[PDB]
Amino acid sequence: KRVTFKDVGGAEEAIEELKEVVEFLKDPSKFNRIGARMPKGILLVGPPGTGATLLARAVAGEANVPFFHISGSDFVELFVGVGAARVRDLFAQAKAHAPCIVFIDEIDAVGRHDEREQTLNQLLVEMDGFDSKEGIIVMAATNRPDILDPALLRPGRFDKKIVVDPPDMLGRKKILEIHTRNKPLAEDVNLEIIAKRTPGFVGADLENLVNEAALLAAREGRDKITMKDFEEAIDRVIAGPARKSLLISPAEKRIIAYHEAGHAVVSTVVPNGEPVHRISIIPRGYKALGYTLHLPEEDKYLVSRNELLDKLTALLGGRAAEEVVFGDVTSGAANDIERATEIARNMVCQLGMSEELGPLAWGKRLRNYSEEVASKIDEEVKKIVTNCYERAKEIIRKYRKQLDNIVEILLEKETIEGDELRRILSE
Amino acid sequence: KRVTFKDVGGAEEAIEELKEVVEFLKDPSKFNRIGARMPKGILLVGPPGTGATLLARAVAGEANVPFFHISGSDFVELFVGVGAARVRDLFAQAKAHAPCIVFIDEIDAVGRHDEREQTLNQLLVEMDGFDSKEGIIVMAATNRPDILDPALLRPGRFDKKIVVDPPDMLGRKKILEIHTRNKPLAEDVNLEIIAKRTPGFVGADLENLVNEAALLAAREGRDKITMKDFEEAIDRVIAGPARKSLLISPAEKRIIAYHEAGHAVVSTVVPNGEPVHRISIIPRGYKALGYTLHLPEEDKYLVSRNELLDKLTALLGGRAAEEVVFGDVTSGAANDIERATEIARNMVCQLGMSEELGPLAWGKRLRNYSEEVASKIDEEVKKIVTNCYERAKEIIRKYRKQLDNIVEILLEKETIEGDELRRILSE
Ligand SMILES: CC(C)C[C@H](CC(=O)NO)C(=O)N[C@@H](Cc1ccc2ccccc2c1)C(=O)N[C@@H](C)C(N)=O
Ligand SMILES: CC(C)C[C@H](CC(=O)NO)C(=O)N[C@@H](Cc1ccc2ccccc2c1)C(=O)N[C@@H](C)C(N)=O
Ligand SMILES: [Zn+2]
Ligand SMILES: [Zn+2]
Repeated sequence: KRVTFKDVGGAEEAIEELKEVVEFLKDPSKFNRIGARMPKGILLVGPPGTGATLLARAVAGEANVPFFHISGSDFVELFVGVGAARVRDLFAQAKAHAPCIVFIDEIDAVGRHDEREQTLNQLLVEMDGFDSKEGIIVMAATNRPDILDPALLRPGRFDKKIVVDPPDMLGRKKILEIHTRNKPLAEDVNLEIIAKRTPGFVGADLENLVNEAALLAAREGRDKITMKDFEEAIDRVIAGPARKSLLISPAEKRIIAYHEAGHAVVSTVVPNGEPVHRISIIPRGYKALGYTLHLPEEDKYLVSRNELLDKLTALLGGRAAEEVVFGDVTSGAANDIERATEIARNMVCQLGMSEELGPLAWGKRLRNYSEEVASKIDEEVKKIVTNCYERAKEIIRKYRKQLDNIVEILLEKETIEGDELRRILSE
Repeated sequence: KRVTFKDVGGAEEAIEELKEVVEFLKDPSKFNRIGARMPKGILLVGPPGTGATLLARAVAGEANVPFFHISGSDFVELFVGVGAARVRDLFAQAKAHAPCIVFIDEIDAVGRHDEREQTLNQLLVEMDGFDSKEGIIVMAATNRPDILDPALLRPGRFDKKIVVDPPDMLGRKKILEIHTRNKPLAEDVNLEIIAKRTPGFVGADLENLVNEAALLAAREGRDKITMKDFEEAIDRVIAGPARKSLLISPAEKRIIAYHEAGHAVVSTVVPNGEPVHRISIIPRGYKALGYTLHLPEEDKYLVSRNELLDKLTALLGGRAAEEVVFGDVTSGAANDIERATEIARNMVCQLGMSEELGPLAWGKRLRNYSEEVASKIDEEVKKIVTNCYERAKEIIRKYRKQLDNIVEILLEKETIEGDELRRILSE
């Protein structure tokens, strides 16, 4: 089926770069005429499923030009001479159908110590063989850009790369819409929230998510995939399934509840938190007794000192709540404490966010500073973490009653949504 | 013989995940119809004997569907071409009997540099060969998940893993019951206590335990396996046989007695101990002159500061008793002291359990803190260990008489049960 850029999501940078290619394909003369020479080989780099093959097709379809799809894993295991013969044929079929695009999927499988030499070299000859002015352009995709023989990277061949960057929230939204074209979605499904909740997800991750939501609905023999299926599909993909197996005693469930309710309260009360999306007391995957999902609302590229101080306080909210409520803190907060200490070090040692130490990068060449500076760093780190801690305990003391309500609900229902949470904290 | 999930123990998480598979097998259409695609290859990961083959069979038997058991060690040593031919045959027999399950035991023996290439690749073709909608699903087991060729792990093949986690106490209980189906057990046999006493044990460990108890009863030509056989089988499996060979002088036997009675008293007296199950003065395995078994009663996932302080005191009980009773401490407590120092460091450096040092993770990047902080850590570590020590010596001084009774009994009988121990400490 024909494909254009409207069928690829979240790769705007790469598509803009590829827009010139489309033009060169559409009308080679416009370049040839003034000596603007095109690359003979373009290499798209990124993890599998980022649509690096879809993009190729999208570039041909966007200039209404032939597209010859080939795989670099097909040439592995071929008979002596067969691997080289296939390549010679492909390009012969390209020159005739030119202008066109010649794609080579999983190229790092061929461009990598025997017959693989003949096929690779044969490629190197075909590259050196065709005329770029003919409007012919070879592409290739590879999440394995280092395994490639440096010969293919030499001027005249694959001497250009177009970077295929991971999608932002809006790019993830479009990728979901696309993977959702032929799926029965319930009306309660909000792809914007699912996109918000999958930062770091690429196209192939997003496609798997959609499948996981379908496996979830199919499991219950249902005909529409629902917001529940998506939200649960995200949680499973990230933090594994839901270990409703293990037996947690009532006392430990209280501590877990308080701990989690602690994060959520402090996170909400504090000025710069990302809003809480959900609190769960349900164990998930490899040792994760509870957690608090946030729902971002941004796409921010800078972070401020106050925002990190607020995030630090929230990270200490769990333990603060334990201390204040039970007196006897548990090992549960170890990861919180390590995450918090790590932020403070970074503020003090890289971001120039302590007044004592100044706008200096201490560290990096590894530790390269005196013992006197080392103790000032620790002192500053301790003092930041400690203040955010007291500040968390004060939020706990002040919202004790609503904190109590929140763990009471959580112990009964195991989950509470952020709206309900904001509602309980507003008197 | 037919098998279901009722015949596999302690793998509830994995079985819940596998419940979808069962359904997909039962009625493929329910998925196919809305595009919920299944994995073609599922990989179960875990140590040998965790019933990863039993589970496969359990998934087929739970959907009343054919099961083709194959071994990956059978294809090693095969003639040129034979290894690939076997694979082609297996799947041919699967498509016809579909829906079904195709299992491949010890897959890491084939999916790992000659004929093993043909057989492996032939597998990679058969995978890419069958239709998932047909209701066909390939599984495989491997405690060696890293030795596997990354090709098998690529989407379209073994691109899913279901984690087979080690059983809790209740899971161990069921595994024992199952391995105890066809064994003559005395009435005095309590599988719950044996399950409690084998934390960390997996299915194959539990099966060996049961055998070891049988070897113990057979040795005395008896017809019923007794609680004695089980308890002794545990002690042998963990700490080796009982070295009733070596000759320990009366004076050293006293110190050993006091030392052990020390642990047990302090452990019992202190609020958070796990209850003592048994004290033995009988040497066992590689340099272990005495020891105190505890019988847990929980399945706890959090540990508190007070619980670690109590455990620390108990760990110092042995040496406390030596100091108080003899004046001249021995090298015996070296491992106790190292274990205790290790807990204190961890409380102070990871768990945020000292007030001076705050809820900071010091360490981890290795030591990355000033000399000033290093001395505060040591000072806090020393002060924790020292207080738990004085506290242990005070428990020794206060229960001196019952401590005396306990070593007197121990020197005569060499073993005392926890009930008797609790009885002697209650006036
Ligand atoms: C309320 C808390 C438990 C919630 C906490 C996560 C949290 O901050 N949510 O807000 C959590 O789930 N921790 C886990 C995992 C873990 C990882 C490393 C550790 C290192 C040292 C000590 C304990 C550690 C525990 C745990 O404790 N897991 C238990 C099962 C364990 N590992 O035994
Ligand atoms: C009453 C105690 C003896 C009981 C103690 C265990 C205990 O805490 N039970 O509560 C014990 O059995 N220790 C063993 C093994 C060991 C291991 C490492 C050592 C390092 C330094 C010094 C002595 C070490 C001894 C021993 O001492 N074994 C003797 C045979 C040895 N190794 O010569
Ligand atoms: Zn936490
Ligand atoms: Zn000891």
